[PDB]
Amino acid sequence: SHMCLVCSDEASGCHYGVLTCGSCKVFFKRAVEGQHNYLCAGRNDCIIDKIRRKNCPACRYRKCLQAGMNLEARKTKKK
Amino acid sequence: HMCLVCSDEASGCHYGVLTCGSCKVFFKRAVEGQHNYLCAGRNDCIIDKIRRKNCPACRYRKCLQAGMNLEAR
DNA sequence: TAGAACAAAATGTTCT
DNA sequence: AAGAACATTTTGTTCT
Ligand SMILES: [Br-]
Ligand SMILES: [Zn+2]
Ligand SMILES: [Zn+2]
Ligand SMILES: [Zn+2]
Ligand SMILES: [Zn+2]
Repeated sequence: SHMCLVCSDEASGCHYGVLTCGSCKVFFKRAVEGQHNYLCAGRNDCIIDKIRRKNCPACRYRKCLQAGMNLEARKTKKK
Repeated sequence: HMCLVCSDEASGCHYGVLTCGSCKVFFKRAVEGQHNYLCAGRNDCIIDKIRRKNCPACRYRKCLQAGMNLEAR
């Protein structure tokens, strides 16, 4: 267990509840805090991996949610 | 009137094709620079004004296929 | 019409 | 672990 669950690159730790690399960490934070009105140019199942994760922010963010990322994971594991 | 690659607003005829300024500039960069664009779908993404930034592989392919060529005039 | 430059958006890394 | 600040990459506009 040492892979990012969103893009399958090398995980750098748990962030927002999920083992992810640092790039998905800050992507998710930015997506959750701001606008994430993204539009898939395919069929909403683009392949999110180390080279292609730049391609589709819409599917990357759905992959984050699917993997379970959530901003209040910190205060969550406190319960 | 409208870009042949991404359906944005065509600014004129660039490298052989009626394209927009985004696509014009994207095209030169694609062929001159070196990157390896890989499609994350099915090699058939939708390239419109918003989605053109998502898949440079498909955008680039659309460019070539629409006849864009650095050598034209 | 093409380039250059400039500017902005989107992604990723370091935190001596 | 979470997040700021820094840094890069990628895209788009404008002014030659
Ligand atoms: Br920078
Ligand atoms: Zn990742
Ligand atoms: Zn997608
Ligand atoms: Zn275009
Ligand atoms: Zn594509």
